[PDB]
Amino acid sequence: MKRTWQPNRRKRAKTHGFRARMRTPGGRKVLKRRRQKGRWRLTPAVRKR
Amino acid sequence: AVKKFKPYTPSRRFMTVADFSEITKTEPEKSLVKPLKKTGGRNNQGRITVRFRGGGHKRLYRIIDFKRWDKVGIPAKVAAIEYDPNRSARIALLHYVDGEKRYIIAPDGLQVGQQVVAGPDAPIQVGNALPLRFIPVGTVVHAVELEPKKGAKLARAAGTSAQIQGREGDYVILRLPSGELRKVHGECYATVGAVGNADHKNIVLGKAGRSRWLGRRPHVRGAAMNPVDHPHGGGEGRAPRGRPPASPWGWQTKGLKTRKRRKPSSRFIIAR
RNA sequence: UCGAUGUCGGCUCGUCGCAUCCUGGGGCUGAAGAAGGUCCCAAGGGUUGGGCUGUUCGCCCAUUAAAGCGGCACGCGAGCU
RNA sequence: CGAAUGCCGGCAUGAGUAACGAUAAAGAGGGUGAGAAUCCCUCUCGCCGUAAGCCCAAGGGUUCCUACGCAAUGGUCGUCAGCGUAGGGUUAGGCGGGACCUAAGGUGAAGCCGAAAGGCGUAGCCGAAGGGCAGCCGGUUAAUAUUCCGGCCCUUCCCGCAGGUGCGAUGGGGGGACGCUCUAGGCUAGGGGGACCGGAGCCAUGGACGAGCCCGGCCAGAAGCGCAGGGUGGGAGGUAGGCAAAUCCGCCUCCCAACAAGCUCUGCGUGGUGGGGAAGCCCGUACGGGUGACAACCCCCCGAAGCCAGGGAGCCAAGAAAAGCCUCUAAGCACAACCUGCGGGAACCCGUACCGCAAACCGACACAGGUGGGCGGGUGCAAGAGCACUCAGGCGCGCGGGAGAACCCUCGCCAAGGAACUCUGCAAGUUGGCCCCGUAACUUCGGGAGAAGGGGUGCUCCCUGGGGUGAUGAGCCCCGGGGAGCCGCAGUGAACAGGCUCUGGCGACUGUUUACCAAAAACACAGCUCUCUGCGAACUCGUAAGAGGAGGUAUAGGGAGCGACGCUUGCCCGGUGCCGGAAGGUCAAGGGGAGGGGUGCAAGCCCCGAACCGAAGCCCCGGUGAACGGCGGCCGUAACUAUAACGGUCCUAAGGUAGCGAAAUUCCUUGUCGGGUAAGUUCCGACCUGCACGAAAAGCGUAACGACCGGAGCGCUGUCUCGGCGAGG
RNA sequence: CGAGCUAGCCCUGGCCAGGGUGAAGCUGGGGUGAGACCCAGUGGAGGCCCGAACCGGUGGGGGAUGCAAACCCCUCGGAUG
RNA sequence: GUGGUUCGUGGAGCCAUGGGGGAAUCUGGGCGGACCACCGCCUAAGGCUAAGUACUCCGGGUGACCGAUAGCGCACCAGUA
RNA sequence: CGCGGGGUGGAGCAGCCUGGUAGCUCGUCGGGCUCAUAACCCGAAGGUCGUCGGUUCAAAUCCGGCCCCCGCAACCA
RNA sequence: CCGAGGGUAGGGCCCGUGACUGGGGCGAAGUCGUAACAAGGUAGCUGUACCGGAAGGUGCGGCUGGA
RNA sequence: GUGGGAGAGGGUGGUGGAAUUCCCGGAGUAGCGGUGAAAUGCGCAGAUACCGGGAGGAACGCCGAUGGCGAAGGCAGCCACCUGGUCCACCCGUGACGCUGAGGCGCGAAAGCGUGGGGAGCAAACCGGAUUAGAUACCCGGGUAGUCCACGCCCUAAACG
Ligand SMILES: NC[C@@H]1O[C@H](O[C@H]2[C@@H](O)[C@H](O[C@@H]3[C@@H](O)[C@H](N)C[C@H](N)[C@H]3O[C@H]3O[C@H](CO)[C@@H](O)[C@H](O)[C@H]3N)O[C@@H]2CO)[C@H](N)[C@@H](O)[C@@H]1O
Ligand SMILES: [Mg+2]
Ligand SMILES: [Mg+2]
Ligand SMILES: [Mg+2]
Ligand SMILES: [Mg+2]
Ligand SMILES: [Mg+2]
Ligand SMILES: [Mg+2]
Ligand SMILES: [Mg+2]
Ligand SMILES: [Mg+2]
Ligand SMILES: [Mg+2]
Ligand SMILES: [Mg+2]
Ligand SMILES: [Mg+2]
Ligand SMILES: [Mg+2]
Ligand SMILES: [Mg+2]
Ligand SMILES: [Mg+2]
Ligand SMILES: [Mg+2]
Ligand SMILES: [Mg+2]
Ligand SMILES: [Mg+2]
Ligand SMILES: [Mg+2]
Ligand SMILES: [Mg+2]
Ligand SMILES: [Mg+2]
Ligand SMILES: [Mg+2]
Ligand SMILES: [Mg+2]
Ligand SMILES: [Mg+2]
Ligand SMILES: [Mg+2]
Ligand SMILES: [Mg+2]
Ligand SMILES: [Mg+2]
Ligand SMILES: [Mg+2]
Ligand SMILES: [Mg+2]
Ligand SMILES: [Mg+2]
Ligand SMILES: [Mg+2]
Ligand SMILES: [Mg+2]
Ligand SMILES: [Mg+2]
Ligand SMILES: [Mg+2]
Ligand SMILES: [Mg+2]
Ligand SMILES: [Mg+2]
Ligand SMILES: [Mg+2]
Ligand SMILES: [Mg+2]
Ligand SMILES: [Mg+2]
Ligand SMILES: [Mg+2]
Ligand SMILES: [Mg+2]
Ligand SMILES: [Mg+2]
Ligand SMILES: [Mg+2]
Ligand SMILES: [Mg+2]
Ligand SMILES: [Mg+2]
Ligand SMILES: [Mg+2]
Ligand SMILES: [Mg+2]
Ligand SMILES: [Mg+2]
Ligand SMILES: [Mg+2]
Ligand SMILES: [Mg+2]
Ligand SMILES: [Mg+2]
Ligand SMILES: [Mg+2]
Ligand SMILES: [Mg+2]
Ligand SMILES: [Mg+2]
Ligand SMILES: [Mg+2]
Ligand SMILES: [Mg+2]
Ligand SMILES: [Mg+2]
Ligand SMILES: [Mg+2]
Ligand SMILES: [Mg+2]
Ligand SMILES: [Mg+2]
Ligand SMILES: [Mg+2]
Ligand SMILES: [Mg+2]
Ligand SMILES: [Mg+2]
Ligand SMILES: [Mg+2]
Ligand SMILES: [Mg+2]
Ligand SMILES: [Mg+2]
Ligand SMILES: [Mg+2]
Ligand SMILES: [Mg+2]
Ligand SMILES: [Mg+2]
Ligand SMILES: [Mg+2]
Ligand SMILES: [Mg+2]
Ligand SMILES: [Mg+2]
Ligand SMILES: [Mg+2]
Ligand SMILES: [Mg+2]
Ligand SMILES: [Mg+2]
Ligand SMILES: [Mg+2]
Ligand SMILES: [Mg+2]
Ligand SMILES: [Mg+2]
Ligand SMILES: [Mg+2]
Ligand SMILES: [Mg+2]
Ligand SMILES: [Mg+2]
Ligand SMILES: [Mg+2]
Ligand SMILES: [Mg+2]
Ligand SMILES: [Mg+2]
Ligand SMILES: [Mg+2]
Ligand SMILES: [Mg+2]
Ligand SMILES: [Mg+2]
Ligand SMILES: [Mg+2]
Ligand SMILES: [Mg+2]
Ligand SMILES: [Mg+2]
Ligand SMILES: [Mg+2]
Ligand SMILES: [Mg+2]
Ligand SMILES: [Mg+2]
Ligand SMILES: [Mg+2]
Ligand SMILES: [Mg+2]
Ligand SMILES: [Mg+2]
Ligand SMILES: [Mg+2]
Ligand SMILES: [Mg+2]
Ligand SMILES: [Mg+2]
Ligand SMILES: [Mg+2]
Ligand SMILES: [Mg+2]
Ligand SMILES: [Mg+2]
Ligand SMILES: [Mg+2]
Ligand SMILES: [Mg+2]
Ligand SMILES: [Mg+2]
Ligand SMILES: [Mg+2]
Ligand SMILES: [Mg+2]
Ligand SMILES: [Mg+2]
Ligand SMILES: [Mg+2]
Ligand SMILES: [Mg+2]
Ligand SMILES: [Mg+2]
Ligand SMILES: [Mg+2]
Ligand SMILES: [Mg+2]
Ligand SMILES: [Mg+2]
Ligand SMILES: [Mg+2]
Ligand SMILES: [Mg+2]
Ligand SMILES: [Mg+2]
Ligand SMILES: [Mg+2]
Ligand SMILES: [Mg+2]
Ligand SMILES: [Mg+2]
Ligand SMILES: [Mg+2]
Ligand SMILES: [Mg+2]
Ligand SMILES: [Mg+2]
Ligand SMILES: [Mg+2]
Repeated sequence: MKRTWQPNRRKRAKTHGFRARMRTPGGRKVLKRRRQKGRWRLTPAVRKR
Repeated sequence: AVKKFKPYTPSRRFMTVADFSEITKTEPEKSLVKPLKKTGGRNNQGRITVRFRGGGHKRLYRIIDFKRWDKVGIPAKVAAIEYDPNRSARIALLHYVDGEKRYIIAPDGLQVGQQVVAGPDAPIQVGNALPLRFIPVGTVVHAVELEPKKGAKLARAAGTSAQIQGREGDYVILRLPSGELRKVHGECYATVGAVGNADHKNIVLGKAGRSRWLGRRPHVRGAAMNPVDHPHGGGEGRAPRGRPPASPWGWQTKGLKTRKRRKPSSRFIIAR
């Protein structure tokens, strides 16, 4: 039947986006750590135009 | 009135509709004086505070005039009488001679063509509005104010009305659609007559949908749910509550009074 | 046997015991004959179809030579329901 | 280290076993090659065809095209590929999005709130398949095109001249601007017909050189006309409203209109001109090219859910906003400006390949699943997107070959009997579409009803009645009727298409629910009742501010139960709850200090502390059962027995009324009678000894409704006696 | 950290082939002092009916190291709310 | 009414405080564990102030530290696949 | 089988738990009123306290054993 | 073609019967009470409505066949 | 026809005073209610009795009669609007147009029912207190439907002269 991953570019940047994470105190920390851990990608790689 | 139906479908037998004869060939509302976008929504910021709402026909707000000392002395002619989805009372639209249009909740009687007005002057006739003092003790009246300049608030439901009782200082005793004798200030307007369309209390919704149309989702009894989400809940084949009847949140609901005790509004009240 | 021995009844398939329901042999009979009663030998073969109940079992209906009792994890779910 | 269902790696076993992913299906000849069932080609065969065919959107991100290639990837093979290496490929003022608008909602200056983080927040801004907006048809590439080229047609800005006018704002108004259902008129897309126009060709096998077969008879097109159709009154005075001002709008009062007459505004025909243009045949493709071609390019018919659109009628549940656009005036400015006609100039950013019901997306897979929108031809079956066959177009689903055992799956048929099967007719069968006869109890007059039960259905000829489009006619296309006759076992001859009834229980009903074992008698539901709530309402969320309630106001809103409707819902306020009681009793902090203590030489300083004054709450006094709940025991008595209308007595707060009753409640129980059966632990009707019914956790009934649950009969049958044969996987 | 699954609501678009049954309301007629009412014809109502799409998921069968960590075949519920 | 100190109401001071009451300027005020006398010690309700102390992203030295299942998760283009 | 409740004049109930004392309503008997019966009035009688044991000086009363009676439990499988 | 009749299917009326139940009639001397006739010891009768073992009681309006 | 008269004939709108019950204030004590007699009940939480204020519903004293009116059921403070019957006089008009009336149709006390409203007093059922052998009655204290209005049903009677 229908599954749980229904990709959607908008929803994805809108939710796990970078400006998205900067906006909140908890998300900014999410960035810190990922930066502090090394992670090549701080946030998901949404795309297209 | 109240239209009836032959049983050509169970439900549309007991079903009963209103009679919109009193509706002056109007229907399409009046831009300008209303309508405004009406933000429908069953909960506040986030959560749902009143339960069981949502869904139900889209609606446009008819921005009515609920404080008439706006036009003291300026007479206006009642133009139409139309339907208002936001209330039980039908409403009348009227053109002042000032050239301004505005709606008023329509009183029983008021016919299209009639002239109506407000102010200390104003003749005591259906439609006219005046400060409570200047109104004849005993006359009935609707659309009362509670405090000078704050707008109408009592007897505005379909065909409801309040009767003046006496005077007493800068105050005048009323008798609200509920039976409470209240002391209102003299300077509160109150347009004379009863609200009209009193057949409203007689409409037999009819089916399940009918309720759904007016935006009210099904209502489930506490008795149906479990202990986890309401007092009356569990365990075997139904049950008799098992304790003093209570609400989802738990306070008694078969008798417990609510008005907050030490309210300042107490002293101006006298009844039930 | 609880780091698991699936459990009532039915169904399919059986197989064994004798404390034998039938058929064969036999003694006593309050056994004239026919038909019985009871007991001894005998297990080779046989031991029906329905109505009711999840039923085991039973009670009925129509029969029959008879419509036997029990065991095999109250036989048989890596065979079925 | 030998164990920890230990951790990591490696390699065994089952095992050449199960599988190789829809039963839509393959065969052959010829190529290329080191090697072909599997790659290319041709012929035959099969499958889909409201798609298994085209066109968008989302998602994917090189998968597209071409040359060179098989290690691995492909469930086998592979010369092929969505794979490997390389190169090429996506072109926009007019399509989509942005230099436009607003929706929910986000954010947020002003302001409010919160220990901090942060929460709220009218202006504004962000925010979209909603509003706004100017490109249609052909041609080209190996791969892109409403983008490039051709034909034709438009939109903005900027700068000019020509000339009209008071111009002029983020401000005023108008407009934009709206639901559901059913619909008229005229059009188009789309499709059928043709003795007519245009064509390569074809006479097969017994007949046919014939109004013969087969193939095709269009597309776009500026203004104007023409045909539809939508919008819209025009004057003049008065003015106190539209938060400044208006000449605008609004509201009065007179005039001419009431018509679409006239202005505009769309649609659709015609239109200068531009383009396309079959079959067949010739070729070399992995495909396209050439010829047919000076191609013809016409006449009827059917006809939309689409177009004229802001069309019309009806109904209640009463159906976004803002900008563009029109108008109006304000500051300013009128050598500006703005409006209209002609020019030339300027016209940016992103997306464009390919997949796209799927092998390129979501499911770890080339996965029998999931995925929004538009087009979706013909014939027949009453209709249709249904069903069978089939255009275009695309497939034969990436292991094959043989064999013809048991058994399994899916399917077909069966003597005689037919439910005997079994927990249960589970399953499967019977039935089946349209037309016409014909239908009961009961009933809320609607229904029950497709009740039940029947007859008709094909083809041929004759006669004949209506329409529709054409002119009042031929044709073409729809609906009818009568009468003769023909062939089969059989005429909705294939495919799609109810078994029926009687009777109980439960729930009134259409609905809803345990995604992934429960769809119900459960939830909901109209309706009834109780109780709260006077509005800064009650209630809910929140520390708050704040919001929902509600821009509502007792005919309203929160809460509880019951659950259509009909007839009804008895008694108990003793305990519990809730409601009402400015009296009493107790009752905390606090007031009060009689009186006592500790130190000081002392004034003083510091402690305890009795009266008494002291709230809510409890106690107490009343009420309240559609509030929490409760609603008896033992004896005796009537002139046959029998039982008990009647009596005695004990206790209670009061001692279940009606109606129902072996029940969805009955333990003893297969109660005991009656009914259906040859037989009936179920079922139906009774009785009442109700273990352990009973009146809004409603009581008893109820027409209709049900993938609910029990009982019976009819029909029919592989369920069974009791199996047998055949088919494919 | 999550409502790209699922639940509800808010904003804005879309979809529901074709057939049935035939409510009111009108129109005429009848009826009466005026009515109620009764006829036909019209009309096209409905949590109305048959039935695709679509939304489900009733019963059985298959599947159960599956095609599938919910599937497939036959059957069946609703389908203008 | 609370917090801090060893101090959990304790005979509970001292030090901070949210609430109420509310002074004085050396003959003034706090403190020395209830409180009072004496004898003593400090001088509240403004602020600044190195060094001595903690740590190891980074550089260097040393190891009765590991030697590619050890040692950082990574000796190798790893916070990667 | 298990839990706890109960046997009192003719009937139905008290009486114990803090042992010495059996009380109430009805009924029965005698007498009255009435023509007579009932009602009403006046008086009177009746209880091995379920039984066998002992506990104490003394048992309806306290304690164990049986005889019936009533109510409650008989669950997980 | 019609057609006696036979078959199948569903109605209508009538008769007979049925566990059980409703009330009725009739039957010398069974039980419970006192409703009515005297002012019947609450004047009675009545239509309706509720309640009660039973006659019956009560509410509402009425009636002279009572005062 | 003309011209006049009486009347609780009917419907609608409004309105007035008495009295009852309740609320509020004043004032005031040891009992009020009730009956054959009592109790239940109410009352020192301030009753009964008295005064002042307010709310509300229902019925209209005296006039009042053995009276009037209507077809009957039935109809009563007062005011007005709409409206029916009827009698007298004048003998002017029509000119036999008449009577009764199966069915139909309409009205129809009280109780009752549906829907919504209202609710003082009263009052089935119902609960208490007395009475009696017993009282599911008669007496007393409480009290719900109903009694009231609007609309729609119901169609009865000692609807009796
Ligand atoms: N014929 C009387 C009708 O039935 C009833 O009357 C019946 C009963 O009331 C009556 O019963 C009476 C009883 O009232 C009276 N107090 C005692 C008497 N012994 C009884 O008598 C009855 O039984 C006996 C014996 O069996 C018979 O012989 C006698 O005929 C019979 N009436 O017996 C009557 C039947 O026979 C109605 N009360 C009466 O109004 C009605 O009209
Ligand atoms: Mg608007
Ligand atoms: Mg919130
Ligand atoms: Mg938020
Ligand atoms: Mg109602
Ligand atoms: Mg509910
Ligand atoms: Mg539950
Ligand atoms: Mg709880
Ligand atoms: Mg509960
Ligand atoms: Mg239960
Ligand atoms: Mg209980
Ligand atoms: Mg075990
Ligand atoms: Mg083991
Ligand atoms: Mg032997
Ligand atoms: Mg012998
Ligand atoms: Mg055996
Ligand atoms: Mg055993
Ligand atoms: Mg057994
Ligand atoms: Mg066994
Ligand atoms: Mg098994
Ligand atoms: Mg095994
Ligand atoms: Mg070891
Ligand atoms: Mg391993
Ligand atoms: Mg093997
Ligand atoms: Mg094998
Ligand atoms: Mg194999
Ligand atoms: Mg395959
Ligand atoms: Mg085909
Ligand atoms: Mg690639
Ligand atoms: Mg390719
Ligand atoms: Mg190649
Ligand atoms: Mg391979
Ligand atoms: Mg594979
Ligand atoms: Mg090769
Ligand atoms: Mg490649
Ligand atoms: Mg730019
Ligand atoms: Mg907004
Ligand atoms: Mg914010
Ligand atoms: Mg904006
Ligand atoms: Mg847009
Ligand atoms: Mg555009
Ligand atoms: Mg392409
Ligand atoms: Mg403007
Ligand atoms: Mg505007
Ligand atoms: Mg030939
Ligand atoms: Mg053209
Ligand atoms: Mg102005
Ligand atoms: Mg060509
Ligand atoms: Mg319109
Ligand atoms: Mg704007
Ligand atoms: Mg201007
Ligand atoms: Mg492109
Ligand atoms: Mg493309
Ligand atoms: Mg699609
Ligand atoms: Mg494949
Ligand atoms: Mg797939
Ligand atoms: Mg879909
Ligand atoms: Mg089509
Ligand atoms: Mg068809
Ligand atoms: Mg199909
Ligand atoms: Mg057969
Ligand atoms: Mg046969
Ligand atoms: Mg048969
Ligand atoms: Mg059987
Ligand atoms: Mg059997
Ligand atoms: Mg059955
Ligand atoms: Mg079946
Ligand atoms: Mg049934
Ligand atoms: Mg049923
Ligand atoms: Mg149901
Ligand atoms: Mg579901
Ligand atoms: Mg489930
Ligand atoms: Mg279902
Ligand atoms: Mg299910
Ligand atoms: Mg608010
Ligand atoms: Mg609001
Ligand atoms: Mg409520
Ligand atoms: Mg319920
Ligand atoms: Mg229920
Ligand atoms: Mg009750
Ligand atoms: Mg109580
Ligand atoms: Mg009680
Ligand atoms: Mg009480
Ligand atoms: Mg209280
Ligand atoms: Mg107190
Ligand atoms: Mg019984
Ligand atoms: Mg029998
Ligand atoms: Mg029987
Ligand atoms: Mg029971
Ligand atoms: Mg029950
Ligand atoms: Mg109840
Ligand atoms: Mg129920
Ligand atoms: Mg249903
Ligand atoms: Mg049977
Ligand atoms: Mg078989
Ligand atoms: Mg085979
Ligand atoms: Mg009609
Ligand atoms: Mg219809
Ligand atoms: Mg429907
Ligand atoms: Mg359907
Ligand atoms: Mg501390
Ligand atoms: Mg101090
Ligand atoms: Mg010190
Ligand atoms: Mg010091
Ligand atoms: Mg420092
Ligand atoms: Mg390592
Ligand atoms: Mg090594
Ligand atoms: Mg590692
Ligand atoms: Mg267990
Ligand atoms: Mg009979
Ligand atoms: Mg009888
Ligand atoms: Mg009497
Ligand atoms: Mg008497
Ligand atoms: Mg009497
Ligand atoms: Mg009576
Ligand atoms: Mg009584
Ligand atoms: Mg004369
Ligand atoms: Mg007559
Ligand atoms: Mg009447
Ligand atoms: Mg009445
Ligand atoms: Mg009274
Ligand atoms: Mg007596
Ligand atoms: Mg009384
Ligand atoms: Mg009379």
